[PDB]
Amino acid sequence: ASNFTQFVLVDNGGTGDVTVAPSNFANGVAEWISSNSRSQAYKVTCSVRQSSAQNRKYTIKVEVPKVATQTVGGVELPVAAWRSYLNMELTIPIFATNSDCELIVKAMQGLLKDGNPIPSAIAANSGIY
Amino acid sequence: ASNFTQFVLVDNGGTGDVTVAPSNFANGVAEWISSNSRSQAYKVTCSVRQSSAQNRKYTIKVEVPKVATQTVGGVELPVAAWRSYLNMELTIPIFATNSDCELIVKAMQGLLKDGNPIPSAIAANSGIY
Amino acid sequence: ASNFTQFVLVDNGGTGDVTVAPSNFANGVAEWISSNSRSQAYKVTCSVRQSSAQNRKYTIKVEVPKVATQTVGGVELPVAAWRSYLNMELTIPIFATNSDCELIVKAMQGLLKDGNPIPSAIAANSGIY
Amino acid sequence: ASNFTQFVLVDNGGTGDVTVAPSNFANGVAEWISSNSRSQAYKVTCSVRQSSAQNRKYTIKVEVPKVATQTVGGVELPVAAWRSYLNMELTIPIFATNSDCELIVKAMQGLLKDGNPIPSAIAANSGIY
Amino acid sequence: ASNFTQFVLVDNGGTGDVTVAPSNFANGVAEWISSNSRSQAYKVTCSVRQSSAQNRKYTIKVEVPKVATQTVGGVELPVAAWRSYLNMELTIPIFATNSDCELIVKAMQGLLKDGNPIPSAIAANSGIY
Amino acid sequence: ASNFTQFVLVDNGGTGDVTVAPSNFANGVAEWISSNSRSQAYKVTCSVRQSSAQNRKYTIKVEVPKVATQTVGGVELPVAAWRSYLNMELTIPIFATNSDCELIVKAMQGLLKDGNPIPSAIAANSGIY
RNA sequence: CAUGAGGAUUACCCAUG
RNA sequence: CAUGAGGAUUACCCAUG
RNA sequence: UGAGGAUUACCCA
RNA sequence: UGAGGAUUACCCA
Repeated sequence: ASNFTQFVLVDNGGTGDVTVAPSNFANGVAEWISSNSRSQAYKVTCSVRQSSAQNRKYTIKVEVPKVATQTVGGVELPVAAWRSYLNMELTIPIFATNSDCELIVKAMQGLLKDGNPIPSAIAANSGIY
Repeated sequence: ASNFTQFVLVDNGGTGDVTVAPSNFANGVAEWISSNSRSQAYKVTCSVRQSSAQNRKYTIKVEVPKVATQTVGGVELPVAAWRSYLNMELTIPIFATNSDCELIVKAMQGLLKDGNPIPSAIAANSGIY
Repeated sequence: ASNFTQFVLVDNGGTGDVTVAPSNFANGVAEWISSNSRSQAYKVTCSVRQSSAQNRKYTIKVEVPKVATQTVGGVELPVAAWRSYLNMELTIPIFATNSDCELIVKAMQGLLKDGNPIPSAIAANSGIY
Repeated sequence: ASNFTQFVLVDNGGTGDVTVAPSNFANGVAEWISSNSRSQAYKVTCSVRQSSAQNRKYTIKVEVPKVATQTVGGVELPVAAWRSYLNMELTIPIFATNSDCELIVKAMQGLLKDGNPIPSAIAANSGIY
Repeated sequence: ASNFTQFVLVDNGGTGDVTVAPSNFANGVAEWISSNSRSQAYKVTCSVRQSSAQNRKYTIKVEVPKVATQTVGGVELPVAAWRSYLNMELTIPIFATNSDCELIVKAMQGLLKDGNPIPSAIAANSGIY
Repeated sequence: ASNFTQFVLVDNGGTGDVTVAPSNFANGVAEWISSNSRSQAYKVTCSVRQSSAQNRKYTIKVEVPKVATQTVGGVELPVAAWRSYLNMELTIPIFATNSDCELIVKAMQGLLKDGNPIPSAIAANSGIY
């Protein structure tokens, strides 16, 4: 095995799909980027640490860019108008079994499923009400 | 267009599904919890605010109970041994359109899609390798 | 759903019934008032807080007014001769299940049921003996 | 006209009813408890005093045991995990007549009547939303 | 029950209507935002407070943006060329009954009805004459 | 041509309508007063000024009185028990066309339309919830 | 290390304990 | 935050730890 | 308080 | 400027 593989970050039905690939593991931080100039790339990082005597903490970060072409010094450069940042930390007690962890994963998937409250608000630029 | 409704957090296909329902709205912070004691419940909270002049920021928190060897309705100490905490912060620049936000949501869905690195690692009590 | 609804605070068989309605939720304090000038209204407030790592505390307050018409500066104003205050705090351990909570509610209902000791003393301006 | 008699605190319609009986009268503070160990009993106390020149004040306290997974007659620690505390303070101006007081009692009954906001929220481990 | 809902701010028949939706209710300040880029959105805020012993005071604010596209360095962002700022404070004595408040509301609606002096002056970039 | 005319401030069908009429236009401040005792009259004032290089600013004020009769020493005078004070400022950039201004006006009318959040809260002596 | 509906130029910074 | 059969002009104040 | 100014829940006399 | 207070075209920081 080896779970450090490439995957589809943004799925648009096999056309214009943002796919991300392993690009670095320096300092225990797994990194993935899209085939772009480092300045316009989507970026995903992940790291696990034994945060406490009885806890493990996953730190996941995703960077979604808004690509643009900027003219600096009369020259065009590939760049990012702005970036959206997702920072998530997951703390799991060492007593959690694999089935307990599967439960956490499913919860996170259900949380963001199309049609549910939260993803609906985010996509509509509104709050929950 | 009220989106503060109950939804399925953990989907086990009809049987054993965990539904989470509206339970509090104090301070604009929406809360959903499962039908359990608060020590063993699945909890979800969400709020949005203008983090700065250039950004808006969604703060999403999830609490998942350790289920293996759990005693329903019992007193389980220490608390830190029986619960997992998910803390998500999503920063979005004010220039993001609904379309941009829809993409950001897809990115989050892709990150956690079944079979991808991150969720597979979490579910197996592993890191990246 | 949504439990923030109006209800009958004082029941006098559908005639002269004091009914109270949602009027404010600012700062996480749910408020209800009767259709009156803010100076002569019945008022009910409720708020929940995670008072401790292992406790939740409900703070409920009710204000019963004695309406009157006062002549100030040679002018008649709707006002309250005096007000009666009820302040109750309920501390529930996070380990209490829904059935445990139902038990608490029933206890509070039984405590105040017509004919029982306490409501009998209060209504007769006496103590318990 | 002695009103210090036993009464039904939790009514389950004949079967499983919790009766609470006189157990102490030290210092004019009336006490009622269920037929249990004092660590698992239902307790009720009540006293009245002239809080100030303009008011009288009833202090009512109730203790409700956590029943789910309870071991009858056993030693359950920590105490704070197995008990709920209700603390009620009722302030009544000396001008209140018996009629005024009867109304104040109805207000308290209405507040807790079955199906109303407050009790429904408490019973569901919820807040207002 | 709830009045912290979505509503039509600008009515243009049934199409091109500007709808503002709840977004935040932090610190007793309710906020509504229209959809899409926060940068080009309409904003409405409202709050009430006891300004003094006898008065309650509503503070309402509205922001009407002039939608435009900013281009700099060849990078274009959705922005607001400028904004129009509405700012109103309404003081109401606590002796006001619901009847009195309805009158106050009709006064405000009348002040701005089509054809009347003030809305006509504003709409025509004019003053009084 | 003139917009400094009489108009209906409060519309109650066709009878009991409150009409306000021009009374003064000193120092760029237009004033309207309802008929009868000045002491019990409704008042409306309006003025515009170049607040800065880019902005013009409207300042509008309305006074709703609570009609009452004052009696002192057996002498009765027509007075206002109290007054409700509306106070609004509207800032509009000089780049706003007549089209833009009409939009701003519709926004104000929409903000106060019957049934919408704000006018409903005010009319009910309530806040947002 | 812990906690923040703390911030960001985003594997880094602040406050608090 | 904790405790008071502490007070009130009642979502706020006092004493104590 | 202000027919006080705004980058708009901030700031000046 | 101020979800700053009013006896409301005044006044405070």
